Amino acid sequence: GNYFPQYPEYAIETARLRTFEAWPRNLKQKPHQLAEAGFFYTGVGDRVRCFSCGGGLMDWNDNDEPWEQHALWLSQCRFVKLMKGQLYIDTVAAKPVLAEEKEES
Amino acid sequence: AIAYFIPD
Ligand SMILES: [Zn+2]
Repeated sequence: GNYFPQYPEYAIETARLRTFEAWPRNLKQKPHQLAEAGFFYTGVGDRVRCFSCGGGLMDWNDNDEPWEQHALWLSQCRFVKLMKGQLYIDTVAAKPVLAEEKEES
Repeated sequence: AIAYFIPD
């Protein structure tokens, strides 16, 4: 072995969805999408963490896609690799808008 | 979105 989810308690997406109970209705990204992308709500602002890699994302923009942001900033994630595949992770990083996003900070 | 935490 060697790999193990950073947050085993949130490996079940059904449990991840539950954390979005207090998710701001305000945000364009909906609980279903975020939970399916492997994220669970931190309960603070719009901060979410991935159960698998433990990476945290915040300050979501209107046109952000949970899977893309996941693959873009946390490309080594085992969950992203498992669900979306390596080709997708590579392609995401080549999209102009995302490439610039990653170069910015 | 911005990654406030990236795995070490
Ligand atoms: Zn992840």
